[PDB]
Amino acid sequence: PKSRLFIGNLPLKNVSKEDLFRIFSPYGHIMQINIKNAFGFIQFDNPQSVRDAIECESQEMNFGKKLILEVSSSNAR
RNA sequence: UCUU
Repeated sequence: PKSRLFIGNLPLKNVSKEDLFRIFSPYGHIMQINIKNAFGFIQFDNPQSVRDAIECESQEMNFGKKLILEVSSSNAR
């Protein structure tokens, strides 16, 4: 299957493939990283694992917006 | 929060 993962404007402090790697890598069947120097994208296999990784890593306490991750479950390439 |  196919899925893509969008990062919010948090990593506007310089960023590397390794920032999105630390976020998501031990999830799903994987595909590729498309890091961009303002905020990156990921494109991975298994969208349900990408969505389970959002609620794992982007988990939030009542202290405002500290993490922003969003799935686009486009099963198309 | 949808792509130097």
